[PDB]
Amino acid sequence: QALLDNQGVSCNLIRSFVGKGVRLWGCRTLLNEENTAWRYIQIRLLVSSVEH
Amino acid sequence: TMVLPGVSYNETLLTQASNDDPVTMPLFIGYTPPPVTVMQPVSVGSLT
Repeated sequence: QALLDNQGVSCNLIRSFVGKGVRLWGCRTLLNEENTAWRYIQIRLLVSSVEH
Repeated sequence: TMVLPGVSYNETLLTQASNDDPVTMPLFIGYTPPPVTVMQPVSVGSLT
């Protein structure tokens, strides 16, 4: 129940599900922040390949 | 720091149903014909 304090930076949780497998449960970058489009890790990486 | 989809269940309601109008109800306020209270109104199904 620690790390549930969202005062330090975010994580990526990994969860084992019941009727399906161990499902990945986190994609939100350590910009622990609500407005910059630099959480949601795929957004960080989608641009970078276009930059590439 | 993480979070689940939060499926967020709720529901709504119904029921205006209130209808009574017990103004048309009479009250017989006599003495006891000779173990009721001395004070309470008592409903009557029938004379039977």
